[PDB]
Formats: sequence, C-alpha cells, structure tokens
Amino acid sequence: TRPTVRPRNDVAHKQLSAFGEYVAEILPKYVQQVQVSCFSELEICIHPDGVIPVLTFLRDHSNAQFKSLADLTAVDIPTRQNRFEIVYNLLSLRFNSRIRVKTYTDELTPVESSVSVYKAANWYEREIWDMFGVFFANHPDLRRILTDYGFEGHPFRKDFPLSGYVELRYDDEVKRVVAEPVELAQEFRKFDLNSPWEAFPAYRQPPE
Amino acid sequence: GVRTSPTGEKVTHTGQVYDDEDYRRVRFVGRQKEVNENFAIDLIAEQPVSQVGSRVISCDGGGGALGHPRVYINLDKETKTGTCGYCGLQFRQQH
Amino acid sequence: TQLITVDEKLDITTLTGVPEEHIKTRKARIFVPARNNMQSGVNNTKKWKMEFDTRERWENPLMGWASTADPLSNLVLTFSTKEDAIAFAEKNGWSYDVEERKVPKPKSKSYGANFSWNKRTRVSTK
Amino acid sequence: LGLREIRIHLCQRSPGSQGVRDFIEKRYVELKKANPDLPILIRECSDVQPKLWARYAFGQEKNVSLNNFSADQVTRALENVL
Amino acid sequence: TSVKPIFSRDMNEAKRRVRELYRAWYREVPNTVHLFQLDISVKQGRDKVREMFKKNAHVTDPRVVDLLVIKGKMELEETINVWKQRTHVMRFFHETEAPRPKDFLSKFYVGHDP
Amino acid sequence: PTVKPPTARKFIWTNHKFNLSGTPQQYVPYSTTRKKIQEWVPPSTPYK
Amino acid sequence: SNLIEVFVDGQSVMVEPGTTVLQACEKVGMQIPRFCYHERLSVAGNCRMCLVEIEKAPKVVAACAMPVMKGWNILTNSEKTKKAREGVMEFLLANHPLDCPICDQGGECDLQDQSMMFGSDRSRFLEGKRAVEDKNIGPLVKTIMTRCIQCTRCIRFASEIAGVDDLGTTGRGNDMQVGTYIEKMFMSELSGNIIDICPVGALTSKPYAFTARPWETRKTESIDVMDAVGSNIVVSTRTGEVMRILPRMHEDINEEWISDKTRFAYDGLKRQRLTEPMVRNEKGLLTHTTWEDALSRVAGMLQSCQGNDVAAIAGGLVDAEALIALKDLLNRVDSDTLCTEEVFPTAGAGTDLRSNYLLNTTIAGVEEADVVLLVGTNPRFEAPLFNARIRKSWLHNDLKVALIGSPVDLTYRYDHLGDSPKILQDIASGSHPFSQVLQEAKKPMVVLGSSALQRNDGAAILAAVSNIAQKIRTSSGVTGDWKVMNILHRIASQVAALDLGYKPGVEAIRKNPPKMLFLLGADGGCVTRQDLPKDCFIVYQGHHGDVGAPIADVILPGAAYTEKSATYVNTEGRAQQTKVAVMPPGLAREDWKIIRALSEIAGMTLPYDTLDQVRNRLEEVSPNLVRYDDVEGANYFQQASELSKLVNQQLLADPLVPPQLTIKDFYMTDSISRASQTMAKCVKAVTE
Ligand code: SF4
Ligand code: SF4
Ligand code: FES
Ligand SMILES: [Zn+2]
Repeated sequence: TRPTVRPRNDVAHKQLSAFGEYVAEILPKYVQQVQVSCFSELEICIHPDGVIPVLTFLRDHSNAQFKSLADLTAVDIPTRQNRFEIVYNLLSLRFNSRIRVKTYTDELTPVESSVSVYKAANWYEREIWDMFGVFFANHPDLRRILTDYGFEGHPFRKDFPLSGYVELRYDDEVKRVVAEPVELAQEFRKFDLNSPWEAFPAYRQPPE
Repeated sequence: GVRTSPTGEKVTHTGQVYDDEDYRRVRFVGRQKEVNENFAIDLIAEQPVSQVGSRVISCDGGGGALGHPRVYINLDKETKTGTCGYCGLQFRQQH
Repeated sequence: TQLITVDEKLDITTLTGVPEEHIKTRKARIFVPARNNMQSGVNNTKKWKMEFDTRERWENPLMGWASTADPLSNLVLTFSTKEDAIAFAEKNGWSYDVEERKVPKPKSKSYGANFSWNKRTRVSTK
Repeated sequence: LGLREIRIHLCQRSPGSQGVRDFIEKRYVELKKANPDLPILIRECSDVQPKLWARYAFGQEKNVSLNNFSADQVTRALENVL
Repeated sequence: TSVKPIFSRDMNEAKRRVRELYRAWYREVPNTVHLFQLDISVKQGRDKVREMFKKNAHVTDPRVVDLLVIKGKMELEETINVWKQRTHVMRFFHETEAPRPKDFLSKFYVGHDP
Repeated sequence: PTVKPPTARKFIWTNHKFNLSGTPQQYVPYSTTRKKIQEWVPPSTPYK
Repeated sequence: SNLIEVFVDGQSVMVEPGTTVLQACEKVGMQIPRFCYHERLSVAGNCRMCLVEIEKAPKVVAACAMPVMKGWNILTNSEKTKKAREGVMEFLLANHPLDCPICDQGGECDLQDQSMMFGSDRSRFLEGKRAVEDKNIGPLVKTIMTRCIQCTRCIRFASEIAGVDDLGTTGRGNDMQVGTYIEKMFMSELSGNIIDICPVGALTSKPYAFTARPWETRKTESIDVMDAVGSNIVVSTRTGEVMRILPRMHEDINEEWISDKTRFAYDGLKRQRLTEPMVRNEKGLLTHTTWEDALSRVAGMLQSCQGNDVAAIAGGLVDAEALIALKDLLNRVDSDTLCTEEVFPTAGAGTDLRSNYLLNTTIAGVEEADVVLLVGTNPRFEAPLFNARIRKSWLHNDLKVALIGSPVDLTYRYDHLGDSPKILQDIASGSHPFSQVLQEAKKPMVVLGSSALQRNDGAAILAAVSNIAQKIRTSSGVTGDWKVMNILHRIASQVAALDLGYKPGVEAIRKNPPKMLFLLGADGGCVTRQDLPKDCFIVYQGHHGDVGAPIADVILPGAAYTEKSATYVNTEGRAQQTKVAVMPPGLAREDWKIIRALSEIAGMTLPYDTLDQVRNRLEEVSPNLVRYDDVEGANYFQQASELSKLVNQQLLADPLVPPQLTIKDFYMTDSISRASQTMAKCVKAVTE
C-alpha cells in the first residue's frame, strides 16, 4: 500500500483528461475514443481519414507542440473488420507529456503516409510496409527493409509461422546458395500456459 | 558395472543397448561409446537404513538449501520401508 | 471516393506467398478448447481457436527428436466469434471444419434434495 | 446388367418428398414383399433432395430426382429402373 | 464495401499497368542476364517471366492486381540495381531438384503424404 | 587445496581423463532411449 | 413465476429457486473458487473455500449449497471475502507435503492455481505436517494417501454412481484417512475415472505415472473406440507420438467419463503394431517386402479372380473411408460379398428400414423415460456410460427398469422377468406383474442387446420386440412422439456397415466359400482356412495382428483410429470423426489410400483422390454422414413390422446367457487389451 504499490498521480491525470477532452471537442470530425489508463498516458483513437490533419494539429496549435515521434506500429490483431493498428507515440519538448495516436485500418485500404510532416517516419513507413502490408499512398520510396530481397510474405503476421517457408543451404553442384522447404531439427514444443480460475476479475467483458 | 551385450560392448543403465544390425554401431566406429560405470541402483544396496524412534519423520538431505525440501514420511507398516521420494533412501522405526 | 462494391470474397492467398500445398491441403479446424477436466474452471473457454491438421514427425537420426517438415503445425489463431472465423478463413483462402460450442446445461441441485424422507438419494456417510 | 441395388434419399419437408412420403405410406410393402432379394435402401439425415438412384450394371449409378414429382412418376421411374 | 482504390478505377488500367510491367520485364531480361553472368539462355528467362505472369490468372480485384504490379515494380527496381544478386535470380529458377512428385502412386510409395 | 585435503565422497574419478577433442577417444552422442513402437514379430513356424 | 432477482455486484439477473449462488454467478460470468463442489456430482458444503459476502450480512455463507431467496446482492470483490479466502487458503496448505515436482498433476493442479490467484504468500506453522501411509487401491490407480485434502469428491462419486461402496473415511479430526478400511483392492468399472475427479494429485494413474508433464503436450480431438457411444475424448499427444488421453464433455452423451479399458488402452495401441507389407515365402514363411512387389502380386491376382467368390470381412475397427473404398473396388471388379464379423440376422428386411437396427431413442433421453425394460445383454460391460446414465436417471427421476433374458451383475436394483425369451413372448402375449404397468404405462423404452444375437433365434425375438413396440406405442393413450425398442451393439463399424446397407454376417461366406477375401480387422474366430476351398488367398489388412496374422497370406499394415481422419458412428446414428493425431509408425498407410493404390496397380481406377472427394462420394452414397453431431431419428415402425411377419420360428429352449459375465472377461476380450501389458497386469492382479 504505502510500500510496494506504485503510487498513482492525480493532477497529471486530471490535466491529461482535460487535454483529451479538449482535443476531442475541438476536432469533431476525427474522434472516436479518448482514454486514460492508470499510469496516465493519453490515448486518442482515430478513423483513418484525417491522419495528416491530426498530426499537423498535434505538431502546432501552440498549446501542444509534440515534436518527437515514435514507432508508427500497425499492431496486428485478428477477428476484426480492421486488423491493423497504426500507433503513433508522441513526446513534447516544452511540456513533458506523452500521447498515443492510434488510428485503425484493414489489410488493403491505404493511409496518407505522414512522412511529409514528420521526416522521421520515412524509414519507419518503409519498414512497416515490408513487415505488415499497410500500403502508403503519397510516399517517395517503398523498398524492403529488415527482410531478404527474394523473401516475401510480410512475416510479422499471425499467418506466417515462427519458422519460415524458406531455408537456405549451400551446394557445390551449382556452387551457390539454394533455398529449400524448411526442415527443423527440433519440434519447438509449444507450452500450454493458459491458466484457469479468473486471472483478472475486473476485466470481464459481458458474456455472450 | 557394465554388462555384456552380444555385440561385445558395454550396455547402458537403461535398456537402449543396440541390436546386432544397427548402423548406429557403425557410426560408433573407432571412438569411445562413453558410459558412466557408476550406476544409480548400485549405491542403494549399500545403504544402512536407519532406525528412528518416532512415528512420522523428516528428511532434508544434509542441511537446508543443500539438498531437497522437507519431506515427511511415515513408519506405520513394518512390511514396507519408508522410501523418500527425493533422497532415494529408506527409513525404519523400532520400539 | 465512393468506389463500386462487389459481392466477392478477398484474395490475399497469392499476396502472402505461402506455397501451394500449404495453401490447399491444410484443412483447418475451428474449435472451442473445452474445459481441461483434470483442472476445474472454464476460464480457458470463450476463445475460438483456429488450428491446423497435424502431419508426420519422424525420428531425428542422431537424437530421436521429432524433426518435422511443417511450417503450419504450431499456429493458433485466437478469435472471439464464429462469423469472423468464417470471414478470416474465406479471406486468407483455405478450408475448414467447425465444432460447436457446448455449454454446460445447468441442473437443479440442493443439499435439501440430497436428503429426503421418501426419495432414493441417500449419501449415508455425511 | 444385373439389377443390383436401388437407393432412395429422403428428408422431412419438400413437396416431391411429401409425394414420396405418400409413397412410403401407401406403396412400399408391395416392393420388398414382392422382391425378397432386391435390396433397395432408404437414407435420411435431415434435409436432402429425394434422390432416386440405382447402382447396377457394374458400377453404373443411374440418377433421377423427385423434387415436386408425383407418386405415379415414382412408380414410373421405379418400373423404368426395374 | 465502397473501398478506396489504389491505382485503377476498373480492370482497364489494371490490365494496362500489368502489361506495362510485362513490357518492362521483357526489355529487362537481356541487360541483367548479360550483366550478372548467368548460365541460362535469354529465352528461358523470358519464358519463366511469362510463366510467373501465367501463374496469377485467377486474380480479380483491382486492389490486388495493382498490388501485384507494385511488387513487380519494386522487384524490377531491385533488379535494375544490383541490390539483389545471382543467388536471388537463380532462386527464381528452380534448378536444384527437388523432383518431388504428384502421382498418387508416387505419393503412395514415397508416402505419408496426401 | 593443501589447506583442506580430505572430503568424504566416494564416487569421483581419480584418473582424470583430460581434454580430448581431437583424438580417437572422445564423445559421441546417442539417445538414452529404448524402442518406441516395437514392431510385430513374424511367426517362427511356417504354414502350408 | 420462478424468476428471482439477485444482484451480482449491483447487476440484476433472474434465477430459478433451488439453484444456488454459484449457478447465478456462472450465469453472469463469475466463478467462485471451490473444491468439494463439482458441476456434475453431488453437493455438500465440505471444503469451505466458496465463502462469499452478501450486502447487509454479518454471517459469511458457503455459496455452493445455498437456496436462493428473492432479491439478493452478492459481493465477489469485497474485503472480508478476500480475507476469508486467504485465511482458508493458509489453512489448506499446512498438511500438504512438498511434492509439487514429484506430483503427477503439477501442470494441472487446483491448489496451485487457487493459491496463486486467491492465496497469501508468507506462510506460518513452522513445525508439524504429519504424513499418512498409502496402500494400493488397485494395479491401475497409483495411490498416495498423503496429498489428500480430504475434499470428499471421490467418496460421494462412488456412493452415488459406482455402487461398490468400499471407500469411506476413518478416524476423526486431524487423523482422518480416506479410502479402504479392509485393504481390499478396487477393480470395478470406471475405476480409471477417479484421476479426473481427484482435484489434487492424490489418486493418479499407475501406467501413465511418470511419462509426461501437462505443459508439454498438445491436444487433439478424438472419438471413443471399442464402444458404441463415443465420448468427446482428447488425445493429449506428445513428441511425435501420444503419451496421454483424457475425456471431454458432450451435450447429450457421455458426460465426464470414459471406459477404464479405453483410458488405459493406449499402450496396446502402441505395442505390437503391423508395420510392413508382407508376403508368404517359398518354404511357407511370412516375410516382409516393399509395397511394390507385394501390391503388384495382389493386384494381378485380383485381375485373375472374378465372380461371387471374392469376399471382404470388415470386422472390428474399420473406417467410413475403408468401407466406401472397399465397396467401390469390389463393385468395380465384377460383384461382391461384403461381410461383417458379428452376424446381424435379417428375416423381415433388416438391412434397410433404418429404425430397426439402431438405438432409436435419445441417450440423454433415458432421463426422460419412465418404463425401461432390458432384453438380454450386460450393459455394465457393453457401453458402460450407457449404464451409468441409466443409474443416474434411476437415482434422480426413478426409472422403472426390467431385465429379461439372464440374471447378470448390474447394480441398481432391477426388476427381473423369468430369464428366457419364451417368457419374453409370454410378456408380449400374456400378462405379468411388470406387463400391467408396461402396457398401461406412459413412457416405453426397450433396450435390446446384441450378445445373444449371433444365434439363429433373431427373427422371432426381433418380432416380439416389434410386437411390444407397436402394441404399447399404439396403446397407453398415445399416438407416439416418444420411443421404445432401442437396440445397441458393440462395434461402431457394424452400425456403419448397416447404414451403408451391407450383406450382414458371414452367411454368404458359409454359403459360397470364396476364392479371394480381404480380412479387414479379423481377430475373432470367424473363418478357418480348412473350412475354405483350395483357393486359400486372403489379404489380411490390420494392426497388431495376434489371431489370424500367422494364418494369413498377404499382410497389409493398416492404420488405427488415432492415425486417420475417419468418420465413425455411435449406436444412435450420430456421425463423429477423428483427426490425424500421429502419422502411423512403420510404413503403414491409411485404408482408403491402400485400396485406391490397389485399384491403381490393378487394371482399373477409382474416381477420387482427396478427402473432399471422399466425402462428396460419401454423401452420394448416403446423406447421414456429412451432418456431423446432428441426431438422426428414423420412423416407420408399422412398415418394419408388416415386413417382419414373413418367417417365424419356434424358439430355442435354452435361456440366454452373456459371455460378458465378469471384469476379467471384459478386459481380455478385445485386441488392444489382448496386446497391452498393463491389462494383463490388472487381470493377474484381479486373480492374484
Ligand atoms: S496436488 Fe499437491 S503436490 Fe500436487 S501440484 Fe497440487 S499442491 Fe503440489
Ligand atoms: S482422494 Fe482426492 S477426491 Fe478423494 S477426498 Fe481425497 S482429495 Fe478428494
Ligand atoms: S464448494 Fe461450497 S464448501 Fe466446498
Ligand atoms: Zn528426502
């Protein structure tokens, strides 16, 4: 309680709730959810048609600088109409505050490639194109980064398995490196670790 | 101690010793098929099973944190010795 | 900009580049992993698992390990509904077999039903 | 060739299958009672077309349906198979 | 499902962009097979190019056809540069057999297979 | 270790087969595992 | 009207009277930690873990066994709720030994999961923890009496379902021992079904004991074999192999249980299997060879032979795919005789007329019943879960059960009627002290067995069954809508062969002794070679062949039930299926795969190659085998009865008697237990 429990903040939580409510009022066009968790970092959750407007408004307007970008990630979730989640994560220089800007999208509909307002997102956008498939219209160069050239599949999906569909070895028949269907030497014995007895009762969705 | 298979070699303590037409024998060519000649069962036969005067007794294995956690075994039946699950050594009572 | 719609499925089955035997032959199974009966509690329910059929695992000729020629053996796709399961399976390409969800039928039970003057439920030891 | 077997596939509701319900209520015992070694068979699960099939002539599966067909057409194709 | 487009509004620009891609691949073969010092005739490489175009006959949606054109244009960038190598181009070829069968009799003797 | 010479454990090597990678006397791996499926025995006596 | 307002933390829900706090919380999504409750067993308030706080309640009650009045409100996150649970958790973990490595339920404990999610951490009680001497409850269930938390779940299970009633508590207070007082071993049915019920690792499996660990095994759906009921079982498979099996629940059938034979019938599955295709040798010696020369020899011989003198006996475990591929092949050659091991007597067209050969009623619908009679079998052995559900129904809503044919060892106080089928026809014609309630009853169910079906009394006994069925169903003021005359079997492929419309039994073989025949699963004494003509050509296809495999001519190593996606049928027509858990050891291809390769090597073909094509042809043979897990109920009792009146006989004066008479007889009379070491161990430990 007084030791060993991480103490929560109050006034910073109040100010981030006020600021999220502020943003949500002053942009009625692209607002679905604003939320604050217990550790007080602001979350905004956005329809994917105002990405460059929200980032321009969150770069300027002079009561929110937020000049530092992080991570872009379109974190893959199944079961949904829109799998992929673009997650911007912004830090301000004059303010000491942290916002997450999460807009959602599906497997094929592109977004407007916000490299033109943040130059940091160029290699980030190329990388997340190579690993997911969230295509980026109005973008200079989409090459492949963190993958092999002849490899494809966008392998951070939940469809692409842990070991690949490709294997490389060498032969002296044609004096070069060739590919093969994969041949593991061990099973990768997967560990069933789904415990019973209601791990967290506070997060109970309404049962169907 | 090691036994004698029909291959003329050293058997294993658990029964995996080769058949006479296994080519794993012919990948053991010219090198030591290594074996620990000390076997596990060969030491239990030389264990003096002690005689503790209580009824349900304790076992630690020579000092805490050097050995196994506290296991408690029973000395009811005089037809069966009380065998530890961790120590692998028995116990008896007298009265 | 309000482009036309069509009553079609989705065709990422050549966009993901998985080889053709692993496309067609892997008959998927959508199932509810039910209550582990040696345990108690249905906390592990409510999650539709799409998994795949198993294939051979042979002896590793040096260690007796189970070396497999299977990329698609250890996948487990976690879903919440059944319609989205069918939608994902039609979206990515393969076929599938479907189990139902078999909830426990609640039965009337009582200690005052365990005891009775003229009914034949008699514990006789409690 | 040798008239080996005849199959009837039925269900719980269809109008032609209701005609074959009229057939199984009226004129079934004539068939097997007059033919002891002519093994016809009946198959139902829940819902299917009332398929009148015939497996004979060394792996020939003759094939007619009985959706919205009369019981006289059942007897007619029964004689045509016979 | 009034989906945003990619490049084409219907199948017309889809066919036009993929035939422009195939035009670029036809005029892309001899420079690369003379530069990379391969072991294979120009006609065999061009026939595997047209075979890889023949593999994708069932592709219908304009998003997907445009995305195949995007993949082909990215690979033609990486092959008009020497970012890729001889290993990747010989990996497009399937020469080191792998003579893996298709007959049910040969799926039966060499078995444990569908 | 001449400060404390003895120890009352008796199973230890006192030959000290030293480092040996590069001899004809070194380790080879083998799974300490018995037979798995144990195929059917064809019968001794014939018939007909 | 019986819709009671209770509030789970403020939220309303309607609850029937008599139903507890716990069923309300399971209705809203909550669970309460519990030990001595079990959802399909009896209810008592022993274990004290399920304590819970109600708003405005100074007395904390156990939520397992509370009659729920109108208008409650239940705190499941409050202060003294967690305080009471942590207190009781510190109580339970004092007399429990430090054995969580050497315990067998280490991955699947209950003390562990509740001590994480609901317990304290810094324990007390520095000295103590007495221990209790064990004794073997049998050869099949390993017993440590020390880890017993004295929850009393095995005891009430025995007292209300098993009926052996040799498991009680002795002593008082701390010194209470559970189990047996007179050191007598426990060898009854469902004795393996106490390792799923003991919530701690006290009563564990003897043959499984130290061969795996639960967090390393991946699971697969499977179907119960060597029965006709098909529990929702799971092969917890491991390391290119299997190493564990367990049961799983279904809606209507086979609640939380399994046969002990099935549960310990995996060693003999993996014990002495047939692995290579084998041809006889010049001295006459069964040697092995490649599939090439063997199947070329057999296919050329099949190109030679023609006529009605080619047969195929589908005994024991074969497939839907096996039967369909064998039917298509043997029709394709010129003609057939397909046969089964257990002869199904037909005299009133018993092959067709769907309702006459299967369990026509609902398995869960025996609880709906009132008047059930039982004509000769011993249902304790044949499908034991059928008998268990009958005993549970008799316990709850008081079945009226008669037994006709033989006095057997059933344990639920059955009425008995004169142990002879001529006295069954005396029931059907004249009156008796069961016949009055039977005819003026409400709900007729007539369970027929198939042990005495192999003798040639089948026509008149089946006619008397149909007479009882028709007379009571048109009697008792009812037009029908609920059923009678349900018969059962032993082998699943028997009901599959009847659903495919096959020539029943070895009748056509004893009439026409054939040239070439295919023995698919021949272990019982069906035929001999010296009762067969000079064309002594048989292809024995199977797995771990004991009886018939030294007799045989061509051995084909077929796969087993774990190894192939085969659709099987229970006794009531429901179509279940397995998946390929392990690809088979040895060479060992599947059944339809071998038959279609044989067709390929011979001068013909079969127009299907894949399993989707197999099941399209399966529906194009019969539509009852694609609609999985859907109960099918046939009709036309009057049509079957008017066809059944052709030929009738005088009955044999012998009163019928089951072969399935005792426990060792149930054990050794199948192929897998005939293989396995552990069933031989338990038989010699019943005798000795
Ligand atoms: S049953 Fe007992 S010994 Fe076994 S894991 Fe649970 S607490 Fe440990
Ligand atoms: S043996 Fe198991 S089921 Fe029986 S009382 Fe003890 S803990 Fe409960
Ligand atoms: S479950 Fe209520 S006391 Fe054990
Ligand atoms: Zn010890």
